[PDB]
Amino acid sequence: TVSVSIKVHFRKLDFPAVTICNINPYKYSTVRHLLADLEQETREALKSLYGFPEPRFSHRIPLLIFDQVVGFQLCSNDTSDCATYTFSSGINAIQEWYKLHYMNIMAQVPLEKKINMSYSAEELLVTCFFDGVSCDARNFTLFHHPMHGNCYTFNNRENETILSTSMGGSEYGLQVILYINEEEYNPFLVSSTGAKVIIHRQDEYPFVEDVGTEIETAMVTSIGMHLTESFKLSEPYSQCTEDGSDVPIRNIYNAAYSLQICLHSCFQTKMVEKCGCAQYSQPLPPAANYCNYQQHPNWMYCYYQLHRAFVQEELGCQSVCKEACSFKEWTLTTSLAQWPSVVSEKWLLPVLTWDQGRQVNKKLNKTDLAKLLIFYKDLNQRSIMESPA
Amino acid sequence: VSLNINLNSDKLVFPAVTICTLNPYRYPEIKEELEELDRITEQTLFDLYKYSSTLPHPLQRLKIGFQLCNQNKSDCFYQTYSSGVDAVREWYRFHYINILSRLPETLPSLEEDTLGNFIFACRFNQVSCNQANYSHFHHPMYGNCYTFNDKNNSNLWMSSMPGINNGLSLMLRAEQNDFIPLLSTVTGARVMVHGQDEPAFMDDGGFNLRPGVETSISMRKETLDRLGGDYGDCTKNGSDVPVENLYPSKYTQQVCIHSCFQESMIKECGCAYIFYPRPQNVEYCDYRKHSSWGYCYYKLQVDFSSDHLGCFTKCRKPCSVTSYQLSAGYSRWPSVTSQEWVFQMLSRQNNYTVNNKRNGVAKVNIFFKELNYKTNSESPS
Amino acid sequence: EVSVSLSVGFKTMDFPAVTICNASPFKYSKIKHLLKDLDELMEAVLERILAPELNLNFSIWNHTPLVLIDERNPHHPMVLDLFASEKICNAHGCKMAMRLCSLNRTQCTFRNFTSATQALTEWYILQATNIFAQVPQQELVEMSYPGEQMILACLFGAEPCNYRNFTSIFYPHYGNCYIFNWGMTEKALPSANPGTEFGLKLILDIGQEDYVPFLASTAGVRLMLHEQRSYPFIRDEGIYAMSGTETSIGVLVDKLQRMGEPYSPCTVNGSEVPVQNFYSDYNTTYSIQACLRSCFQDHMIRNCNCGHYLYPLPRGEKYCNNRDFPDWAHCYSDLQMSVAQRETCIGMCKESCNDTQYKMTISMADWPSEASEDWIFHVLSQERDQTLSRKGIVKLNIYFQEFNYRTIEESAA
Ligand SMILES: *[C@@H]1O[C@H](CO)[C@@H](O[C@@H]2O[C@H](CO)[C@@H](O)[C@H](O)[C@H]2NC(C)=O)[C@H](O)[C@H]1NC(C)=O
Ligand SMILES: *[C@@H]1O[C@H](CO)[C@@H](O[C@@H]2O[C@H](CO)[C@@H](O)[C@H](O)[C@H]2NC(C)=O)[C@H](O)[C@H]1NC(C)=O
Ligand SMILES: *[C@@H]1O[C@H](CO)[C@@H](O[C@@H]2O[C@H](CO)[C@@H](O)[C@H](O)[C@H]2NC(C)=O)[C@H](O)[C@H]1NC(C)=O
Ligand SMILES: *[C@@H]1O[C@H](CO)[C@@H](O)[C@H](O)[C@H]1NC(C)=O
Ligand SMILES: *[C@@H]1O[C@H](CO)[C@@H](O)[C@H](O)[C@H]1NC(C)=O
Ligand SMILES: *[C@@H]1O[C@H](CO)[C@@H](O)[C@H](O)[C@H]1NC(C)=O
Ligand SMILES: *[C@@H]1O[C@H](CO)[C@@H](O)[C@H](O)[C@H]1NC(C)=O
Ligand code: NA
Repeated sequence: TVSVSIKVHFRKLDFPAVTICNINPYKYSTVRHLLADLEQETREALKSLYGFPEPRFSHRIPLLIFDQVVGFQLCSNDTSDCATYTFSSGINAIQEWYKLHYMNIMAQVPLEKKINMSYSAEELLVTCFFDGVSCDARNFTLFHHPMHGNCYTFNNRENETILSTSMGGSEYGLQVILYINEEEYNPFLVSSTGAKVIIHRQDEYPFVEDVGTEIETAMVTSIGMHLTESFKLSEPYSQCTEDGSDVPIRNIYNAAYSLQICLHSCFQTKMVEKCGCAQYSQPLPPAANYCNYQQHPNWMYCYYQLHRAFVQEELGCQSVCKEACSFKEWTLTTSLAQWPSVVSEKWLLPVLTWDQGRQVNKKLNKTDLAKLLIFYKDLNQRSIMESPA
Repeated sequence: VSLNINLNSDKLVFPAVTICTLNPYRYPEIKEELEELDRITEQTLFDLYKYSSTLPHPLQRLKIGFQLCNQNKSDCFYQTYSSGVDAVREWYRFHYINILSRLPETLPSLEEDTLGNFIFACRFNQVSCNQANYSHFHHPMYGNCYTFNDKNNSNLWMSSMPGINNGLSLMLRAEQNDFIPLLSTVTGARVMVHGQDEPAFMDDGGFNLRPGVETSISMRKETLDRLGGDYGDCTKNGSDVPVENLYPSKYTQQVCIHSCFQESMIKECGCAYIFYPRPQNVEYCDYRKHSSWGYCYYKLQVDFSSDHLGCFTKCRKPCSVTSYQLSAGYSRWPSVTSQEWVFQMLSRQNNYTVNNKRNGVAKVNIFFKELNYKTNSESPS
Repeated sequence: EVSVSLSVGFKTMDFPAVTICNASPFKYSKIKHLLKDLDELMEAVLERILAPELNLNFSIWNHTPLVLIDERNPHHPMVLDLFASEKICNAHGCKMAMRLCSLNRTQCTFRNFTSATQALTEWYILQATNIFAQVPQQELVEMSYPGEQMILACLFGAEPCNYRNFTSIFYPHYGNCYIFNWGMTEKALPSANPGTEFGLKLILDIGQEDYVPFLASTAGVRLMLHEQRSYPFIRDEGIYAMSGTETSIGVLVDKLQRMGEPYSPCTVNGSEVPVQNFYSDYNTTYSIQACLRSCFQDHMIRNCNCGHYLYPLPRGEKYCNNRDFPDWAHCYSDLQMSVAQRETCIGMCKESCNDTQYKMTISMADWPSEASEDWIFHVLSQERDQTLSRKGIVKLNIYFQEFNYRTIEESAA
């Protein structure tokens, strides 16, 4: 038998890592030459299917009209079975079809070239501020994401102490101003405009698409968080594992153990064994290659059968993976308000563009600058420990 | 007892999503009764605020408020308001409720595409949900509501993995020009996530949406299980509670409270409240049938808030309490580089007249933040 | 060994105290006569940085000169004061700092900043606080946003209200704040019905045309939900609210009752703390945040013989001005940017055994519709005048959710 004990502490606590990342992965003017034929083939689908007045691309997955319902099908090598995806909306069909080829065109591009084409630490950030002392682009660690381009974490850099906050409030916490160039957004890949951040530990892998919270690009967003830790007994009571030592699955994320990390690593391992390529949305396992219809033409249907057998619990990943005993959580409190007022906008934009002079030549617009406030409202650290009885 | 907190790693069933619009649809049956009500309001504004665009309770300035009295006109009291915005809104609401009870008790016979004009796109877990069974009901203050993934639907939405890609994706239409401007004074939409069988309380757990922004709503499921009888006074059914369940759903705290208040509304005032369900015999309230029901309702809330009716003592708490915490992440959905083909696509398929002043259409994303929802269960010691 | 008991549900309880503070502390139309020389000097600093090619009062500039540190040459670092291109360096090796001198410009320190947009805000706040600390409060309140023009409407369930039902206090950072249901004089109003119809409905007027340009950037309105006899600390626990939208706030009272003194270092009344409470003029209950500000204000008076403007002042002391205590700029900087003194006060201050939080969910929507914008703005303007746009009106709907409380009580077992 176990007994829970909820106790709060009031002291200087560590500040988590903030994985700031723009939803637009690359400037469209930079990757236009790679997605030139994809953009041409996409607009031809609009004029044909919807009747508009007006790394290589593969014409094996086109948009068809199924019985005003449009979509595409993913067949196998023998063309016996085809995984079809129907769409009732036009904008929903284009974004899914464009992202399908986008994930395959960018998968055959070298990683070093992709990082150079994405945003830099000085281009995405305009102003950094944390606990009085002003930070810079050197205080952020690179984190390349296949969908959002280059992400930058505030904490979690090698050979450096963890920043801790000792005074709660919106002024003694992270206060960053992001530059979101809406003019270079991909028209078909990403729909909305803005940034998104992830609150996680220094040893936790940030899932941008899964647990990421978007941020509006026109106004300030204050995020007040409360630290809530939980501990559970491992061996005799809950069978939970710690540090990922009991499970035999290899961790390809190079971070702390988690259930979502164990499931993704198990699915990635089962995918490389089934078909020769590895999924592009997840990190690449050692001694493997990403998936693309140019080199692996029969992976669109291969991933379909694996994902179909993963939900039904047939691959053998949900049974072997175990939940982590200890983990942290930050209860985010989001609040929005118009950052540049009618009067302060006259002097903020001319100065905000003076700092980012090398990256921006024109004047910054109100809809391009997003301010973000992340802090602890209180120093109350609530810990939920389960002691044996 | 002893508290035991644990995490359940199972197939998370997606909760029922109730999507309501923020413009009450004026029925053609009560069009002649509503146009008269608008003429009285426009005349009221012109006499008080000089704004230039017989009812029993006229709106007059004494503050501004209408007089509520009993049957024999003995205990007359004025329900005043501070501003004219709240005064006209509540005064129009009162008369709108009465004329809304005069609708026939027959089922509709004119099948109109009222859902396709509101929901532009439905897609859950990369599967389109445009052709799916739903339940339609018209809320008095809000507009038409549509509940998806209800108990009556055999195909239950199963969330395999957490994240935006494996969640519900909606695209609603926020009508800028409401049908009733004197009552509907908000643009957008409301979304409520509740149990598979639990009803839709849009006032209790409603989540507004701004027109023209993508709202990614993260759901955190929190359940509490406790024992009943000798360990606690909770009930796992409705037989222990003498209050008759008027909602076609399971037993809940607010379901019993609304049912217990409705029974007191019928016994004292003689008429059932519109915002709450009614039995097969009792009819709703109306100032023509019942000479005075607003006075009886106001005095009933005073006794209800002071725990005089006993609805809080009779209605026990359910042993299984499930909650959904909503955390939203906003971002402008129409991008300056995509407004060309996106707004033109809606004009070709949905015939949406694009307005350069205000955005209108709004996108919504609903999903689970964590796959292991916290489960708090009590155990004896 | 203590037992933890969790109980969530709905019950009749008092409505939380709603504190309303404007984004700007004062109205620029009534304070421009006091910030005339400062704003005239700030415009000169902007012109010096933005367009250098295109009289002043140096008595304000000599208090804290904003200098430029050009150290991209490792063998010759130079510090140039702002007051053939004559532009100001903004490269990777250059930076802008504030020179804070202590005694006759001898013990001068530098508060370094990387971007100019941050150094200009910190410099203006320090200069504005220097002017706001040498003006009486009875005169400093009348030059802020009054409650007559801010609160345009108030409706708690079925009972109306106005600016007279809001307790007016002066928060030194946000100006005049108004608490809807505090409970110092009258009893708190309970609410036993969940929903927006039975909650608090407010229509606020945020005047952005009277905002201070170089002091107030955000154009929202601060909101805070606290207890009945607790001082509202807006900067720590406070949320915003967009202008021109309907911010629905569903309240959930999350409480945690500790066991007691022999089981945890928590206080009940709060009189066991060594430091004296400077918020005694408000007759509020003990708060951990009030103790962190009483110690800092006490340490502020201890080092330099003056107290800061953003904190209460004991009877007999004096605020930190520039004509009396020119060393207050270096004094306050050494105490604000010091983690050592912060850890000492946390050890002296104790927490309350009964803490209360409000897990509120914020949901917004554009309130003024195209069909109702005509008559709504015409009525509000008629009541206020006898001036209103999308950027002014704010709609707030505070209410209780289906479950309004979640208590975690500890019992000795
Ligand atoms: C960003 O990184 C720099 C160095 O990489 C940090 O600067 C150091 O700051 C500490 C103060 O805590 C000094 O003791 C060191 O001497 C500084 N070193 C250098 C090389 O400048 C800076 O503090 C970081 N920013 C934040 C907000 O932590
Ligand atoms: C602000 O920046 C200045 C210059 O970068 C710092 O001053 C220097 O201190 C270092 C080490 O103490 C010396 O090697 C330099 O010669 C100094 N330069 C000057 C111009 O004084 C200063 O310490 C920084 N202050 C803070 C609080 O970070
Ligand atoms: C706002 O304040 C007014 C008075 O300042 C309140 O009006 C009183 O309401 C009480 C109910 O408890 C009555 O007993 C009094 O007769 C009323 N006085 C007057 C002068 O009318 C009003 O209830 C308050 N409203 C809110 C929402 O707090
Ligand atoms: C009027 O009716 C009320 C309740 O219906 C009753 O209490 C009151 O005595 C009546 N007054 C007269 C004069 O009949
Ligand atoms: C609970 O109620 C259901 C129907 O409402 C009934 O079928 C069931 O037998 C009841 N169970 C108990 C224990 O009363
Ligand atoms: C500069 O300002 C101070 C106070 O702000 C004032 O006392 C002084 O007279 C001003 N200087 C001039 C030359 O007016
Ligand atoms: C907290 O709960 C205890 C338990 O009864 C009570 O005595 C105390 O007064 C509560 N605190 C406040 C501030 O009311
Ligand atoms: Na509407």
